[PDB]
Formats: sequence, C-alpha cells, structure tokens
Amino acid sequence: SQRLATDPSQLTALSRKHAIAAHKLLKAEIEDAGGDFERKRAWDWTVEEAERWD
Amino acid sequence: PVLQHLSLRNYDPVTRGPKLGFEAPPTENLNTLTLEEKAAALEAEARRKAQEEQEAAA
Amino acid sequence: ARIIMEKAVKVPFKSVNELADMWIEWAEMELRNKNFDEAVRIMAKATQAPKRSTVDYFDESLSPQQRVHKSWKLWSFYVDLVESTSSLEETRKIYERIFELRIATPQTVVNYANLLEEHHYYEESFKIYERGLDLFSYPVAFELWNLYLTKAVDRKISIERLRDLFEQAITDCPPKFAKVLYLMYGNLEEERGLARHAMRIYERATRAVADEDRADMFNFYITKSASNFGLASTRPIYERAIATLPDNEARDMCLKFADMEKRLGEIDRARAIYGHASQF
Amino acid sequence: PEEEQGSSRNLDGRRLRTVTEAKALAEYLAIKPEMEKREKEARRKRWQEIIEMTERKQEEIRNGDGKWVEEKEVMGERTREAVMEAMKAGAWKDN
Amino acid sequence: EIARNEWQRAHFDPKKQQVGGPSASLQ
Repeated sequence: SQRLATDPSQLTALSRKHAIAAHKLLKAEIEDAGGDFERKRAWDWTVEEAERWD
Repeated sequence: PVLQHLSLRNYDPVTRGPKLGFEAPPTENLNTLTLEEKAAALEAEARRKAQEEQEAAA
Repeated sequence: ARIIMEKAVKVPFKSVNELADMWIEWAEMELRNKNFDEAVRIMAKATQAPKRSTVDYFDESLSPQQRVHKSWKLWSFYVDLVESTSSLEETRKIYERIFELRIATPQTVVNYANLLEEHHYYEESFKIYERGLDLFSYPVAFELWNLYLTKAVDRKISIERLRDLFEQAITDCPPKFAKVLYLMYGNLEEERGLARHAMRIYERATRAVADEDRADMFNFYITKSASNFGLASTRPIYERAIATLPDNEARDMCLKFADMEKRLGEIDRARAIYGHASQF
Repeated sequence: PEEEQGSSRNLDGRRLRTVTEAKALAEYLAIKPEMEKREKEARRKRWQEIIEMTERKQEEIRNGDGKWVEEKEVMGERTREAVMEAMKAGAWKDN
Repeated sequence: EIARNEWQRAHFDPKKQQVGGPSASLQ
C-alpha cells in the first residue's frame, strides 16, 4: 500500500514539477545575485543545441 | 587511482559525469583578466579621472 | 570479469545513463587493476560510431547500444583519460572527434585551447578558438570572444591581425557586449596604433552601443578625446551627442557643454546652449 | 458628477478627467514599487512552498488498515485461546 | 450529395436552428 496509492506516474510528474520550480528558483537567485543566467548556461550549450536554437 | 589517472579537466568525479560550466566557469581557472573585468577597470579609471579633473578645476 | 562486462554491454539496459555507467564501470575496473591501454580501447569500443552519425540521444525508439556513442559522460571520461594516460596527439584526436560528433561545448572549446596553450601551441589555441567562434553564433561566442581576445592581445600577434579579430567580433556584437568590445578595440588602438583611429573607433562605439550605455559611451569618448586632444576638438562630440540623445541625456549633455564653453570663456555660446536646453 | 462631466473644464482650463487621472497616476507611482516587491516575494514563497511539497512527497516515497490490524489481533487472541484449550484437553500430538 | 441536400431541406427544423478587475490607477 502507499505505492498502490503512489503509482509511479504521479511520482515522475511531481519530479517534473520539482524540476521546473527548482529551475525558477535557481534563475531567481542568479539574477538576484546579479549574474547572467543565460551566460552561465551559455557555458554549457552544445553545438547541436546551439544550431537548433539559432 | 581513478582521480590520479584521469586528467580531471572535463570529468567530474563526485558527480560521475561531465564538469559543468554553469557552476565552475573556466574564467575561475584563468590566471589573467577577462575582457569585461578588463575594460571595466578602464571604465572605473575613466570615471575616477573625470571626477578628479572636475574637482581639480573646481 | 572481461566476459561479464562484455555481456553487460550486450544487455539492452533501460537507459543510456545505465549503459554509460556500465561502460565507465568497465573502464574503472581496468583502471583499478591498471591496464591503461585496455581501458582506452574499451572506451574506444564504447564510443565507436560512424563518421557522420546523427543519432538522437534522447530518442526512446532506438537501442541504447546505438545511441550511447553520443553520450557526453563517456566522451568526457574518455578525453580526460587519454589526456592523463597518453600524448597530446591522441588527446587532440579525441577532441576533434568530439567536435565532429557535435556534442562540443564552449567549455570544451576552452579546455581544448587550454590544453594546446599549456603545451605551448598558441597558434593552435587561436585556431581552436576560431573554430568554436564559428560553431557558436553570437551570444555564446561572446564568452569565447572574451577569452580569445584577451589571450590574443597578451600573445601580441600582429596589429593588423588583431584589428581583423576586433572587426570580426564587432561585425555582429549585440549592443550589450558591443560596449565592452568597442572599449577594448579603442584600448588596443591607443596602446599599439594611433589615437585618431582610437577616436573614430569610439565614435562608432557611441553609434553602436545600447541605449542604456549610450550617454556613458559619449562621456567616455569626451573624456578620452579631451585627454588626447583639445576641448575645441571635444566640441563636435558634444554637438552630436546633444543632437542624437534622448531628452534627459540631452539635457545633461547640454549642461556639460555649456559648462565647458563657459570654462573656455565663450559666454555667448554658453547662452545659446542654455537657450536650446531651455526650449527642451 | 465629476465623472459625468469629466470632459468639462476647471477655472484654470484643465479637464476634470485630467485632474482625476493625475491623482490616480500619483497614487500608482506611490504604490508601484512596494507591490512589485510584494508580488516578487509572493512568487518566491509560493513556488518555494511548491518545492517543499515536492520534497515532502519525495521523502514520503523514500520511507514509503484497521480491519487488517484488528483481524490480526483477533486471530492472535483466538490462537492463544486454542493453545490453552489444546493443553487443557491434552492435545499433544507433535513429532 | 444532391439527394442528401434535398433530404436536409425537407427535414429542416427552424426551432433547432433558432438559438445561436483592474484598478483605475492601473488603467
């Protein structure tokens, strides 16, 4: 029981909400400290991702 | 043996994955000044010298 | 142990992360009972792929055996392992294979250029920076431009070559970074060229910076032109600034212009400037 | 009445709707930064609470009925009663 | 299509076709 209640689809869904809300938070303290969130991510975009974004 | 036989430049051993530039930029690992730290020093020097010149005239 | 990793690879795991972890487990096992050549060839067998493969990594319709060749965990591990336990040419080949597989990152461009600079191949470092610069378009190419332009100026390559680099960045700088790039173009032009050229660089800068930094750039131009030349030569900069700037900026620059003309002693000119600003 | 006659004029030639809108923009300029801050930390606290709910469900999964438990208790007392009647009647047939 | 359209015309039903915040400061 309690996993017959928490069918793992809801667990993956709440993990997705955790990820997106933590992403909002992390962006919020990055521009609160004053750093550029998009430059800090620009250090990590790949070539294929960058071409698709262009 | 892993942490001494890897070069530890792209690999991160505590996370068992690649090293992220989001957390540790290579500008930290640099020994010099970037273009923006530089030229920001130039802006600061310019405004300092302009304030000094105007107070000298006054 | 060898055959058990072999059939571990042959298992179709549920995730490319799982297959990645098993491949690096095999490499870690050999590295524990040190067989560095065997670990390198195991990573080569792991990352074996065709020359022009573009298999989607996140495609949950093909096999993980097919799509772990573009895993960035394996490639980071492999390039660091080859860097530590092999030579510059072998590490350079691994880096070129990452660049061909198009999972390269500006971090990897900087790491590759840093490896070549530590082995004292400064021109090869510059070449790798150029390759990353046309791989990433502008707003990431500025990070690369920061590092590349500082390293090139420190290396002190030919002045025409450095001028070409600065025009190449200025070609499609957004205004946000155009302030920095134009400031350093003028600085290089002052320290190693001619101040008239630096002044025309600063004039293009005043035209091409952002609206947030335009008055700041005009004031920088005025201060450097007053240092390098006469106040009579800073007059037309003031005229252009008060003709082009927004309302508050034009009021402030008219006040500065009137103060400068009063200091020079042209009371009638100061009166005309004050009348113009009074209109506005 | 001023709202009805908003396009009419004062003695100093100014429209009553412009007097009203100037007062309203004055109030808006007085109130805007603090309500900007209020909505800022409102966003912060709200999706922080959403985060905290997500890790409390994560911990609930990490550490993982009534008819069940009283059925267990009643069969335990019934099995005990069976034990006492078994050695009250002498039911020793073990091997 | 012509036959179906004639059927719809014959069976047409007119009754079935009949029926068919911010503050002043923010403004």
